[PDB]
Amino acid sequence: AEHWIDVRVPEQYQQEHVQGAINIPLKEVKERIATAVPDKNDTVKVYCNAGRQSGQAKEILSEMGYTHVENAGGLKDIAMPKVKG
Repeated sequence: AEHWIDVRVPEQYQQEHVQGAINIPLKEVKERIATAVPDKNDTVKVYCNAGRQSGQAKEILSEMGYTHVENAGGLKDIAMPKVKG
C-alpha cells in the first residue's frame, strides 16, 4: 500500500493538498512518521510545494530506517486528485 504525506507548512494544505495526504511538516516528520505510518516497510510518498523539502524529509526518513520512502516531487508534479483544506 502507500501513504502520502504533505511535509510543508499547512499553508499549502489550506489551498490544495493531494487527496489522501496528511500534513506532517518537515520539522516534525521525524517523530510523527511513527504515528502516521507505524510500519516503516510500507510505501511512503512525500511531497511539498517545491519538491525540495520533501527531498529533505525523504533523507530524514531514510535516517529513521525506512525502506520504501520516496520523494514524489513537488505539489505541482503529483498528478493525483487534490482537495482543499
